[PDB]
Amino acid sequence: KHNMKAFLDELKAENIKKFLYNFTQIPHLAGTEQNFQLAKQIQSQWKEFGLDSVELAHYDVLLSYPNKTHPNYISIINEDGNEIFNTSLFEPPPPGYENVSDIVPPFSAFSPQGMPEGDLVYVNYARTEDFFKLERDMKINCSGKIVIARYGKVFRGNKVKNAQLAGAKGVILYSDPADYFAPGVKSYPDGWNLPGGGVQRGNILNLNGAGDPLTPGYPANEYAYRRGIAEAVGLPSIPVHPIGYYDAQKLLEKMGGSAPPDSSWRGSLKVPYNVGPGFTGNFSTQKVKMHIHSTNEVTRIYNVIGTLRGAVEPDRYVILGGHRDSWVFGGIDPQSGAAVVHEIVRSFGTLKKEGWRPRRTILFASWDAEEFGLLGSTEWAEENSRLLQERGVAYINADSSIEGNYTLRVDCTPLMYSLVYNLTKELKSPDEGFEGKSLYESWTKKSPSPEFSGMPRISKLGSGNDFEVFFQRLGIASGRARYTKNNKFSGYPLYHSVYETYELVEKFYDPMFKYHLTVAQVRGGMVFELANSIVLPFDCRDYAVVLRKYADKIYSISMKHPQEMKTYSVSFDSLFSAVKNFTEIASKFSERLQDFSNPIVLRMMNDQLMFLERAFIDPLGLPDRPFYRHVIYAPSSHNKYAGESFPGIYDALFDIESKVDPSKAWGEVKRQIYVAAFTVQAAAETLSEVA
Amino acid sequence: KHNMKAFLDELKAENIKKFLYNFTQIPHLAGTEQNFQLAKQIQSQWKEFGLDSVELAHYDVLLSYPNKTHPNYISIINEDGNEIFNTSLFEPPPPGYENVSDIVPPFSAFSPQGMPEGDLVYVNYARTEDFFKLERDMKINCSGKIVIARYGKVFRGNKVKNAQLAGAKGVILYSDPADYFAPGVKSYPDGWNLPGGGVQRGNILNLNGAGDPLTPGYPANEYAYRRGIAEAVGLPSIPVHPIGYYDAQKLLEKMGGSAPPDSSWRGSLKVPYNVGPGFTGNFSTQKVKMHIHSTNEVTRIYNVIGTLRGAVEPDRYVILGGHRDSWVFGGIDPQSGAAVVHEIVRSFGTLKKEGWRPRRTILFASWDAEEFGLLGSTEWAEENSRLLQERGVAYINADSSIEGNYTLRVDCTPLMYSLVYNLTKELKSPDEGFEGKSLYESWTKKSPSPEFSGMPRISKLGSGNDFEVFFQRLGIASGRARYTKNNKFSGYPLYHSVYETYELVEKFYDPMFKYHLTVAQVRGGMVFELANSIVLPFDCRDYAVVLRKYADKIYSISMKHPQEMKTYSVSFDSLFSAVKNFTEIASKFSERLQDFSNPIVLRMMNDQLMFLERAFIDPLGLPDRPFYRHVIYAPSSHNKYAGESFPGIYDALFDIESKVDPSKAWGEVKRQIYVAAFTVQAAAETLSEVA
Ligand SMILES: *[C@@H]1O[C@H](CO)[C@@H](O[C@@H]2O[C@H](CO)[C@@H](O[C@@H]3O[C@H](CO)[C@@H](O)[C@H](O[C@H]4O[C@H](CO)[C@@H](O)[C@H](O)[C@@H]4O)[C@@H]3O)[C@H](O)[C@H]2NC(C)=O)[C@H](O)[C@H]1NC(C)=O
Ligand SMILES: *[C@@H]1O[C@H](CO)[C@@H](O[C@@H]2O[C@H](CO)[C@@H](O[C@@H]3O[C@H](CO)[C@@H](O)[C@H](O[C@H]4O[C@H](CO)[C@@H](O)[C@H](O)[C@@H]4O)[C@@H]3O)[C@H](O)[C@H]2NC(C)=O)[C@H](O)[C@H]1NC(C)=O
Ligand SMILES: *[C@@H]1O[C@H](CO)[C@@H](O[C@@H]2O[C@H](CO)[C@@H](O)[C@H](O)[C@H]2NC(C)=O)[C@H](O)[C@H]1NC(C)=O
Ligand SMILES: *[C@@H]1O[C@H](CO)[C@@H](O[C@@H]2O[C@H](CO)[C@@H](O)[C@H](O)[C@H]2NC(C)=O)[C@H](O)[C@H]1NC(C)=O
Ligand SMILES: *[C@@H]1O[C@H](CO)[C@@H](O[C@@H]2O[C@H](CO)[C@@H](O)[C@H](O)[C@H]2NC(C)=O)[C@H](O)[C@H]1NC(C)=O
Ligand SMILES: *[C@@H]1O[C@H](CO)[C@@H](O[C@@H]2O[C@H](CO)[C@@H](O)[C@H](O)[C@H]2NC(C)=O)[C@H](O)[C@H]1NC(C)=O
Ligand SMILES: *[C@@H]1O[C@H](CO)[C@@H](O[C@@H]2O[C@H](CO)[C@@H](O)[C@H](O)[C@H]2NC(C)=O)[C@H](O)[C@H]1NC(C)=O
Ligand SMILES: *[C@@H]1O[C@H](CO)[C@@H](O[C@@H]2O[C@H](CO)[C@@H](O)[C@H](O)[C@H]2NC(C)=O)[C@H](O)[C@H]1NC(C)=O
Ligand SMILES: *[C@@H]1O[C@H](CO)[C@@H](O)[C@H](O)[C@H]1NC(C)=O
Ligand SMILES: *[C@@H]1O[C@H](CO)[C@@H](O)[C@H](O)[C@H]1NC(C)=O
Ligand SMILES: *[C@@H]1O[C@H](CO)[C@@H](O)[C@H](O)[C@H]1NC(C)=O
Ligand SMILES: *[C@@H]1O[C@H](CO)[C@@H](O)[C@H](O)[C@H]1NC(C)=O
Ligand SMILES: *[C@@H]1O[C@H](CO)[C@@H](O)[C@H](O)[C@H]1NC(C)=O
Ligand SMILES: *[C@@H]1O[C@H](CO)[C@@H](O)[C@H](O)[C@H]1NC(C)=O
Ligand SMILES: N[C@@H](CCC(=O)O)C(=O)O
Ligand SMILES: N[C@@H](CCC(=O)O)C(=O)O
Ligand SMILES: N[C@@H](CC(=O)O)C(=O)O
Ligand SMILES: N[C@@H](CC(=O)O)C(=O)O
Ligand SMILES: [Ca+2]
Ligand SMILES: [Ca+2]
Ligand SMILES: [Cl-]
Ligand SMILES: [Cl-]
Ligand SMILES: [Zn+2]
Ligand SMILES: [Zn+2]
Ligand SMILES: [Zn+2]
Ligand SMILES: [Zn+2]
Repeated sequence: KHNMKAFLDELKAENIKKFLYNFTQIPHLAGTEQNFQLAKQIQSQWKEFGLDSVELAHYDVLLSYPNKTHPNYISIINEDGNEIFNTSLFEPPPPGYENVSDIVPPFSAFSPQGMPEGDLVYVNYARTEDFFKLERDMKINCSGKIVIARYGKVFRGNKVKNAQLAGAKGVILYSDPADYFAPGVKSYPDGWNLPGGGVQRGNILNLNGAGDPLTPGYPANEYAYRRGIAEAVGLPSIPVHPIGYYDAQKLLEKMGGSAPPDSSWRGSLKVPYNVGPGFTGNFSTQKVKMHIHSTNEVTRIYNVIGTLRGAVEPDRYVILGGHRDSWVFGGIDPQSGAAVVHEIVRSFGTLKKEGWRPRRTILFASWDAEEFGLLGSTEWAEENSRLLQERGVAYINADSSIEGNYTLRVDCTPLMYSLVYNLTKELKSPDEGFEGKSLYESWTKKSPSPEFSGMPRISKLGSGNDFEVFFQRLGIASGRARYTKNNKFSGYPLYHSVYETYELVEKFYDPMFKYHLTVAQVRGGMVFELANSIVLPFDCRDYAVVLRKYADKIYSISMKHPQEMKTYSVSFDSLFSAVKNFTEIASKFSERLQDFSNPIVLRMMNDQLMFLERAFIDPLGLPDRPFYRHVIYAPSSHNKYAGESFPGIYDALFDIESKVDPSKAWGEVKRQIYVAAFTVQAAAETLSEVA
Repeated sequence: KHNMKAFLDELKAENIKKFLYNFTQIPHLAGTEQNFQLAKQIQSQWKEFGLDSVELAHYDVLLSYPNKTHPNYISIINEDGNEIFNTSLFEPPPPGYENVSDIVPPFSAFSPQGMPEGDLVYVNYARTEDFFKLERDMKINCSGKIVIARYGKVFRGNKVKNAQLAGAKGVILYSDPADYFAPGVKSYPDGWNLPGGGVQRGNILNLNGAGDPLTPGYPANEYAYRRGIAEAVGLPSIPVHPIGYYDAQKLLEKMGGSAPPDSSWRGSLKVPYNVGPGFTGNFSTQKVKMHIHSTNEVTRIYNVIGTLRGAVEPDRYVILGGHRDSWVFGGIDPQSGAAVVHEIVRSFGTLKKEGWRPRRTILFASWDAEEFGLLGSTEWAEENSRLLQERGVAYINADSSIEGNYTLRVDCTPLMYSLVYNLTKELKSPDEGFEGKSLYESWTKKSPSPEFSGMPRISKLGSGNDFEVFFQRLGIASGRARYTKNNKFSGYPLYHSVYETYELVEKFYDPMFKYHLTVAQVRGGMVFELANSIVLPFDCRDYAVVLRKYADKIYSISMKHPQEMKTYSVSFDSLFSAVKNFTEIASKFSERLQDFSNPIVLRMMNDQLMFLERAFIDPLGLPDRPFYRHVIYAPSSHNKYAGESFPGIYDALFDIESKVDPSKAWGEVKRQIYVAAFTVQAAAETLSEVA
């Protein structure tokens, strides 16, 4: 038989291991020749594997690189202007790679150039609340200071935005052992911890879903009109650079001014974690100087796009997509994901060679430049937006398959919950102590749902990966799944470091490649069901259940201000009414879905299921974020990695007691309630009888 | 048989006559009780006629009415402040209607209140070019003047916008005999001409597709959040009032200052048509004073929505829609259209009673508040946008069926050209001298295509009627057809006057109701084909042909500035490339459409045809006009009634030699070329093989 079991059984841990090794021997930085060569290799193999067509789709997008002959670094400078301490020019390369060329040194992609000199202020994680605590409670002024922040908790682009708005003249990002060194585990290469010389690379843009900073709305094709740099989307206005904890300790140890306000501000280094500004008495005349000479340049990038044409509904697309570009070797990020995609393609191709095709078309993508702002997936979706609009069933992401070895981690639309519960019940758990048990059992035991007793936890989709354009801009049902640790937004210790290698994975994360195999079964299984099930495997009732939970939650936030709700007549009745109607109508649609040989009614009904995620899109977008159009979900305005529910109302209520004109502020809360109630009702009505 | 011939044969001139009489005995002004009663009558009869469901969809929208106890008028005032001449408080009512109550006096809907006093300047038609001629050539300054303009040539809202931007402190609109009095025909009631006391009503908004000024983007439902009046969309900032030519003559006769610049500025009254400012010597101290006390108020409006469920594709919608609200009796506008819709419903219902259903669902609409800004159609489409998005096959408009008795007038998407040529070849001409000939023959003879030798003329869709939201915002293939005169944007003489009655139509326009019947056959026939043809009756090749014509035209406009095109490297090569590709791909799609028993391929192909108009929508909209999203067509920025092709490039090039920063201006031309080439290519690719 050619069924899901046939598909699943053909996947091999040994193949994923071979592919990972193959993808991680040299760096594959976006816009470099080596990453163009890997793209051509993948294109060739996907053809070999049996796909109907495999093309490269290229774009010319803004990237950012250090200057090879003028290196980035930070100094402590004395009053004579002598640089008495300098941060490292590169990470000590790992054993056996000390002669690899073209390892990009640590840098913050898209930093402007500058050489600012000033006094340090330590801002903890540089979160919105950390800056509130500094300015409002401690009365510390960041204007014209160099801010030093530890990595972790939120997307680093939000840190930089926050520092900029606090008036900082530069930002130093560092990895604190508190966040990147697990107690009792050894540093790379003897364990999976971050050494003192390790540094996390990463872009610091605030693109809000725009894609290439120069071409928002349109693909960066060969005739594209580009904004000038001054009008580019999402570039930081102050220099930024990351460092490791050996260098950070040297910068923090001399810090004076005010004590940290509490223990949540102290990391694990042997320093007081004084907030500053500036150094204690003896060193009060010393300053910190940054030297940043990185350049932004328009650079060609290449996506590989593989097609397996559907036998029955070739105009319905199930997409499996993940990126290929890496900061250095990409041992976990992304090649642990890409190796799984490669094996999934191989298995689907094996079935195809025996005469099978999926019912719907499957598209497979190897995205470029994800590390520089989701650029490859976003440009391709801008180019193909009308096709995706009208034909996109689902998008399944495929970055890193592992970030730990503890249990499954799934983020997806409520429309895919039942598909995921059902599939994981049919898969074997790879976990020690659960041999003979289902993945559903071990996942549910290790990651219990807090909201829904007895179920495993499934999180909201945020952003910070390639599903963003498909889900938040276009409204195509999306999901992702990976193995994870027991710090959820911080990354694993070696994240975006030179030390993230094949050996890291083979020695410390997944020696038998059983977690990679489990994740290939989950991702590949989801794609298989989505592409082959006669009725799309979406349960609208799961959306009704979460909508009620999110409505309760947003109402509860507003109800912290009962006087204002009274004064301005702020009612959530419309939103609860719309959610009630969505519940009722979804329940009736489910009955019809059970109760209909008629392919028009079937496809009519499958169209209603497909367009249900689409119904949550508002073509006007969210306030000042035109590329975030989903009304139920958006990346949090304070942390791109986290999803926020009813984001328009949430941002309207955020810090509302601080707004100078409460009448206007509460008016805008009421506007967002109306938009949310309307969109929920309109989405519900897509499920009503069509005539 | 139940075929188109059965449908067509059931339509009766005698029925349309009875319905017109029924719809025109009392005024049906939007937001009044009488128009709510007509809505309920129509709802009842559509049910009686056999539709599956008929509902009222209501909205609470901003309307505008004169103050019943404080009437609008204009004076000439002497230096003592004595009002020595006053304009009329009402039109002399027509014979037999002198005791009808609730005839709204002439007024400009949505004028603000005010009593401005000042000197007159005569601005011809108040077109963009008339103001260029005044300010640039004649050096006349409208700042703080009261402008008097004749009606005609462009939408009156554009006149008012133009006067406002010229700094006028008020606008007087009048009907000149040159534009509203046909030589050798008698005044109402003895002929169809405008009497000296007649006045054209009409709104003066600049909504740019927004709908209700208070709720742009969202339906004005019972929980809607409304903008405050200061932030409302499209309201004029200066008072405006219309008058007839007896009153206009009194205002113009004393005008001094400069002579008219040429004969195109002179109407037919016995006055010099001096441009002013102010009156000649003896009267130099006299001034004009307006008194406007109209109020804007949120008022309930009601659409009637009738459904005839499709037998095979109930989730595909063909819409026949036209308005019901009128300024006074609506003898032509709209009830000549509504009476035709009513008979079309009756005929479709007759077939339904015998067991027939159309293949696709037909929706029938009686829109409210069209006269106040397309409010009823626009709110309903905002409410139902997701359904319309994904299911809307076509919209056929149905305002006035006649505006003359000479020949057919058709405006539609190129996708409907072939449908219209084919249908008109199968219909009998109602024209004297063409008995026994087809409507195609008489139409082609009387209205030859200028662009396409041997074909009849088909015009672009502009706006100023209820198809606007469906076509320019949502991208649903649209069309309209009516009988017309041999002045195309000016209106017929009695347009929006009290004199537009049943008797006007029965006595002077269409005594035998044969033109109404021909138009019922064209509109009803188009709906029938669209709702019943197995393959959607759209020919993508006709789009390819017009796209080339529009590309040539826009390139030719740019080529008036060859030095700048050289200096700024302005190339249209991308747009011509995209049009060439669209031509090639459309030709190949047509072949496949000919060459495929498979309903999935059929519906796959019908979806490609349906979504082809949709592919021209840009979700970012046109510059500062977010509700005009179609990239090929938009209402002209200088005349809402006229369609403009490649509007984004056209507006970028318009008056470009006057821009202060040519580098920036030509940059924006290049941007619009890129947007246009991209959208044309993307539309083409919706017709490629889907996988
Ligand atoms: C969830 O679904 C239900 C449908 O089951 C839907 O109920 C609808 O609610 C609206 C608004 O509350 C009702 O609107 C009424 O409609 C009648 C005409 O049918 C009007 O006469 C009413 O207006 C009068 O009363 C108003 C309210 O006090 C006054 O402000 C107004 O000026 C009038 O005097 C009113 O408009 C509608 O009838 C129902 N439909 C039903 C019950 O079938 C509900 O709106 C849906 N929720 C959302 C968020 O969409
Ligand atoms: C209409 O349809 C045709 C397809 O038939 C389509 O042709 C495409 O044109 C583009 C842009 O002109 C071609 O792009 C080239 O692609 C190759 C890789 O395949 C690149 O190597 C080329 O780039 C080099 O040369 C450039 C131009 O001088 C340099 O600027 C650049 O830096 C590189 O050195 C170039 O990108 C594409 O291959 C074709 N596809 C074909 C012929 O099949 C055309 O674009 C369509 N029109 C529109 C408006 O979309
Ligand atoms: C990764 O695997 C690929 C695919 O086998 C290897 O590329 C092949 O290399 C051989 C030997 O040089 C060539 O003959 C083939 O043409 C290549 N096939 C391709 C590119 O599809 C590649 O060398 C491996 N890389 C590493 C680092 O092991
Ligand atoms: C930090 O790096 C800087 C730059 O290389 C070093 O300063 C340079 O030292 C040389 C030789 O002493 C001088 O000729 C240059 O003028 C210096 N450049 C600048 C910008 O100061 C510095 O010595 C290094 N500091 C440490 C402690 O290693
Ligand atoms: C997940 O599995 C459940 C249990 O098998 C599926 O629910 C059943 O679906 C069939 C077919 O429609 C019904 O006859 C049963 O009554 C359902 N049982 C229930 C609801 O308890 C469910 O459809 C699956 N989810 C998917 C496929 O998305
Ligand atoms: C227009 O025609 C309608 C439909 O026949 C007339 O309305 C009917 O009036 C009769 C007699 O008063 C009532 O018994 C019916 O209930 C009405 N039917 C409806 C409203 O569907 C209406 O009077 C006619 N109007 C004019 C001005 O002739
Ligand atoms: C134009 O209309 C105005 C308003 O009705 C007339 O002016 C009024 O005349 C009466 C009696 O003479 C005065 O008591 C009012 O004070 C006047 N009102 C104003 C605002 O002036 C005027 O007479 C009319 N003019 C003509 C020529 O008919
Ligand atoms: C308008 O009528 C023409 C002529 O009958 C239609 O074109 C024919 O369509 C049939 C069916 O596809 C073909 O076999 C003929 O070869 C066509 N003749 C031509 C192109 O000259 C055309 O399809 C009709 N247009 C519609 C229905 O939109
Ligand atoms: C690298 O640095 C030097 C010194 O400023 C500069 O001249 C060279 O052009 C740089 N390379 C760039 C900016 O790409
Ligand atoms: C912080 O310092 C800057 C620059 O000296 C000053 O202009 C600004 O007002 C200060 N902000 C606060 C909140 O005190
Ligand atoms: C793998 O699992 C073991 C057992 O729980 C654990 O001790 C080890 O830390 C894990 N490795 C990683 C990288 O998480
Ligand atoms: C009509 O005019 C009078 C005089 O200003 C005013 O008091 C009354 O309220 C008006 N009606 C309105 C504004 O609706
Ligand atoms: C027209 O008159 C106004 C008001 O007196 C003046 O401010 C303005 O500059 C004038 N415009 C021109 C173009 O002369
Ligand atoms: C009707 O047609 C006749 C014949 O051409 C023409 O003289 C008359 O003006 C027409 N009536 C109207 C209202 O156009
Ligand atoms: N996944 C990359 C890029 C995320 C983004 O740019 O949104 C990172 O977190 O650094
Ligand atoms: N058809 C009406 C309204 C047009 C509009 O508001 O766009 C008129 O021309 O006056
Ligand atoms: N693993 C994180 C961080 C990254 O990919 O860079 C994510 O999914 O976005
Ligand atoms: N007959 C014109 C004017 C109007 O309807 O008011 C139109 O179609 O828009
Ligand atoms: Ca772009
Ligand atoms: Ca609205
Ligand atoms: Cl992922
Ligand atoms: Cl019309
Ligand atoms: Zn990644
Ligand atoms: Zn990454
Ligand atoms: Zn009308
Ligand atoms: Zn009208």
